[PDB]
Amino acid sequence: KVYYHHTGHIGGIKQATFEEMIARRPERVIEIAVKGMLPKGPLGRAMFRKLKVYAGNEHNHAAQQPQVLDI
Amino acid sequence: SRVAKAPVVVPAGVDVKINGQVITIKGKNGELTRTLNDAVEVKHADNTLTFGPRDGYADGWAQAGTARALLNSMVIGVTEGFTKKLQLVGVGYRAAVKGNVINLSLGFSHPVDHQLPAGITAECPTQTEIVLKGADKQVIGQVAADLRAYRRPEPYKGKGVRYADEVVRTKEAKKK
Amino acid sequence: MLQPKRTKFRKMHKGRNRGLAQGTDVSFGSFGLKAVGRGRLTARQIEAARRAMTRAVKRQGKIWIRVFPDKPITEKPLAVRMGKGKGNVEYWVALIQPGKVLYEMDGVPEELAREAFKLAAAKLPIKTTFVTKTVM
Amino acid sequence: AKKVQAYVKLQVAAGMANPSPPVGPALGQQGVNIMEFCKAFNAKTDSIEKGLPIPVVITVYADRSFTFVTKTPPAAVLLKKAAGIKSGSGKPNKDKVGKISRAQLQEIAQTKAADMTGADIEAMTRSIEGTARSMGLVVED
Amino acid sequence: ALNLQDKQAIVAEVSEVAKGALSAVVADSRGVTVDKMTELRKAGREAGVYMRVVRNTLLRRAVEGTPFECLKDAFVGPTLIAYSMEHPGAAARLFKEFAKANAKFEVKAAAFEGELIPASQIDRLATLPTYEEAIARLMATMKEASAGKLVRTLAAVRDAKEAA
Amino acid sequence: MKVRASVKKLCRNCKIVKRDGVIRVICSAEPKHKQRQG
Amino acid sequence: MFTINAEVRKEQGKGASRRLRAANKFPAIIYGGKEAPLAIELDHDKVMNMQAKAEFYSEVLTIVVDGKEIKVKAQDVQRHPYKPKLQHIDFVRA
RNA sequence: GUGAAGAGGGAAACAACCCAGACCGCCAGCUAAGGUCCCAAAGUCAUGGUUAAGUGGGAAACGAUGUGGGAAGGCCCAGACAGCCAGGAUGUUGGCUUAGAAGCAGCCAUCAUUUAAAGAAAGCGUAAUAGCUCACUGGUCGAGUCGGCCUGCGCGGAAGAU
RNA sequence: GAUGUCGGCUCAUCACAUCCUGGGGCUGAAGUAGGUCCCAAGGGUAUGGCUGUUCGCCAUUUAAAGUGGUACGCGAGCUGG
Repeated sequence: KVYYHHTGHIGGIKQATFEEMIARRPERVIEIAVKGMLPKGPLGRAMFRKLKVYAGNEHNHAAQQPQVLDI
Repeated sequence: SRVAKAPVVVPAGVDVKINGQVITIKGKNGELTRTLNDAVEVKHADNTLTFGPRDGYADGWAQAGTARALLNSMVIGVTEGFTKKLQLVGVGYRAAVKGNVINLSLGFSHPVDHQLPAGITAECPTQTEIVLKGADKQVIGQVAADLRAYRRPEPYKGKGVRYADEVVRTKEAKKK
Repeated sequence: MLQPKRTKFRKMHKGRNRGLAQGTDVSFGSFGLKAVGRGRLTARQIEAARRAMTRAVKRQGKIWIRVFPDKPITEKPLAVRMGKGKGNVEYWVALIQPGKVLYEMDGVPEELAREAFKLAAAKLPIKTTFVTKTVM
Repeated sequence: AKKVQAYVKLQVAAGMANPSPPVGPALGQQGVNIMEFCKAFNAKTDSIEKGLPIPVVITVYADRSFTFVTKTPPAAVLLKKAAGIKSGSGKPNKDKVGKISRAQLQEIAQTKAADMTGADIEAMTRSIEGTARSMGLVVED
Repeated sequence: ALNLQDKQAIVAEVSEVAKGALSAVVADSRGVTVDKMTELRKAGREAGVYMRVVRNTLLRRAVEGTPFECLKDAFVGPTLIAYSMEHPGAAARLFKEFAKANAKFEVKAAAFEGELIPASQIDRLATLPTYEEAIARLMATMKEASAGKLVRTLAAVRDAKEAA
Repeated sequence: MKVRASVKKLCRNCKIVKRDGVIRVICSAEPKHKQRQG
Repeated sequence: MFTINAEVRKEQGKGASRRLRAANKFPAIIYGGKEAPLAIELDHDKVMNMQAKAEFYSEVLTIVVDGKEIKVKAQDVQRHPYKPKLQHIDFVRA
């Protein structure tokens, strides 16, 4: 699981480690995990934009009073 | 299979402290002697280690001998201390220890700069003799392996650092 | 290698098998190799299989061979279309079918006969299994 | 591996241990000095005639220090001598190049007596029967 | 179960002669080294002493099937046993021929007509006098071990503890 | 040494060991027998 | 040597015999003597690992069905097209 | 048979496949094949078996010291399973061969000796002895193990223009 | 009721089953040298002649003169040689 892309240049598939996606921008590992589970284009873009992860143990929604959930 | 059935029966005055799956072996005259059993589950009883299956793995008897081996290794680690006399065959290479630094040559223009972990010490009788001292059976071979990385006992004329099991079998020169 | 001496006619239909064999048990030997399932053999394997067994067994006992390529099979040349009479003659075929024993032995010691029969199976285009006769 | 071997074989004429080729290469590979071995080898051969093959069995220690037993000649040498054969057939039993009586084997057995391990003068003889058989010699009762 | 009788048969066999033996000698080695041994095996059959090198599985099982005197405490660890049922002086002499080429401390014990014979006493048995002195030494051995020996041991433990 | 497929035993001290999903022949008599695939 | 048990065939025809082989059972028959051929069902893997020794055919058999015993030897065997599993075996009274 | 001359459901869109034969309208229910964590409607199912490959959910020849269950059966505390150490011997260094010929360069021998014990050697190596493990014996060692067969699961073999 | 080519200029791009450095294993490899060689798309990979030439022959450079595909790349780019 190396998050495959081919933006437009140089022979090869191009890639990105499993290690970047948690070590740098740590939100992205969850974002592109729930993404493929949502319908077509537009309604999944409105579903998707309701999630935020931030960097981690530094969330900013103190004032909304979040209800804790254990999974 | 005889050593996958082995009950260990740990010696007296070794304190064997179990968090279930991590076992940390403590006692007199040594430091850092441990196992995390991960393919197999180990119950200690009073001193009689018992080997069986762990959740989420499939191999059976395969890792159960391994977990037995590793706990006993550690128990040997803290009691007596495992063997220590290391040596090298071959001219102009050496394995001379000097403090924290093992001074050797490979014909290289930079220092090879092989150094001892902060968890061991050593000293030297001669420039081709190393005696390493400590109580973890893993670590003494663990610095020895970086010393052997580029200095392995070769299968023809045999030169390298010589410790434990060694691969040299003798080989012949091109035929006359 | 085993083949028919002469034949009634020069050209015959390719055929197929209905899904059973009748020499499924060993009856010439006291052990043998069974085909598992089905397919075609190009007579090249009969030769290679006897050769494979004789280099391993040599002058200890006899071999009995049970496949013979009684049927002609044509290939249609690349320059000639279909619907134009049958092609030039290409290979002679023995048809193996489910349970057909291929090779049988007795004279050779059984464990040496087992090694010899593993070897013939590498020359064959499909997986096979060794069969023993017993008392009955 | 420690590099200790018990009971290393060597077979060389009593007068031929001054050169290295009758010794062959194998002592040399295990660190036995051919000159030192030649002073050790002449010390038990002085009463044997030169060119007559001397049995020598060597034990070697880890540091290639060595100890040596030199023996009176083989039963095989004497069994060839006593039947009047120069050399054997190279086939035991099936090829015959002579025959030898039991009373001759018994005289061999006694010449071999300190080397022999046997509990019986009968036992000692029983050992050299199969040596006679190897050289194409019939042991007749 | 065994498939063969050989491993069970030799246990009964060794207890049978070794309970009988007028002298036997009990020793330790785990690799005796053959040169010395082959020649003492020779010399034992010259004296009419019989010699076995024999397993602890076998020895423990020997104790189990047949009752033993004075030999069952020296069975612990790797053990050779040389033993004679006739000419008892030879069993102990064979060890004094072996001692010339070996450790004379390698003896644990001996037994004599069912009496336990200690590592020190057996050296005296191995002397082998001619016959008037021999029969008189064999009796000296037995008389000593029955009742003198008891008093000997009870002194040998006391000295070690004794402090000044 | 060649990579190959299908493993057979070149000497009595080829241990033959499955690291991940690939069988390596690892030997401790001679290093010559070190076949990468079985 | 070998001591077995057997049941008498409740239904015969293709459908019953397939329902044996679906469940790792197979059929058999015992002929000879002055008396009728006796049709029985057997278990496949009870007898497959007995018949690994030759005495199942060479030496006489204990076979119990309804407390009746007649003494028997095994005869020739029928095997599946692509499995060595026993499709049907014949037996003779001995 | 189906499409041709038929909707819908399932398959990712898939003329002919699996289910079914659409009068029309039904913001009513069940059921088929197929599904049941989310795309997507329902089982992260209850009870028991097994496995490391994203196998599952991509296929063969072929192959081994990959791993479990089962019954029948040998071994089985009278010591297994079979590794490590130590001994590895007497004739003997068999015979021939050869510099010399030593189990192992080749071919013939396939035996004998005190023995509780050691194949005139199972495997390596050596231009070839040499050096080495090995059973057996006797230390360690104190309980399960494997061949035949039925049975779950693995493996590398399985690299191409976006 | 239209997928239209060779040869020659221009311009490329993707698969690595790599011409090569780079880390490492074997060798009947001592080291050199040769044989065996896994990892690996990252990057470089020559020019004049003759002929309408793919391919041929010849002269020559450089450590070197690659493998596969593209309506057998490319006239809604170039030219009928």
